[PDB]
Amino acid sequence: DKYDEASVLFADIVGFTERASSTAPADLVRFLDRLYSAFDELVDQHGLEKIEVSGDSYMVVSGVPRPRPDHTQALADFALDMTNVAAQLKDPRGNPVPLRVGLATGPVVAGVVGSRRFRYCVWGDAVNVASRMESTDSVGQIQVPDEVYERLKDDFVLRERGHINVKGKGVMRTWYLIGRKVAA
Repeated sequence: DKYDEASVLFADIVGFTERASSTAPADLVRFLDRLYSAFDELVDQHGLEKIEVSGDSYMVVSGVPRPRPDHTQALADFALDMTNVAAQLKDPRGNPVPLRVGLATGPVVAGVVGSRRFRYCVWGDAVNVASRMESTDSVGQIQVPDEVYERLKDDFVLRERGHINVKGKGVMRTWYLIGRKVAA
């Protein structure tokens, strides 16, 4: 188990049988599941692996066993394909893209609990603050914090958002949104 520092990504769609659908066993909850089935296949690129998942939530940490200096930049470009890929599939059945993505970085510790329960999990200060970014997101874009905003090395475009309302942190902080990666 290690402590150090790592970046974490959190993702979840609000358009998962909650809008105005009647709920059907056929076609429904199968085309959306086919989208997420394309994300795990596209995983093979860098040091990334799926950790925790209760229901329809999807979160990936960069704190994999083998850590790289550019762990913050590994998810920064990965979040650009999260929206790009989930945009080609439209026909048949017209569905919008209300996908909400939230980023965060900081101290991350490995779980791995012996006996009593078969699980590896992931916990830390960063993992806790990566969820609130998702739950409280407008339009349907990626929400980046100040921490990740400091790790860009003049290679990423970020736009200021502002402040909202929080209960966990208490004091609100300036948030940003990643548009595209700077490539000369």
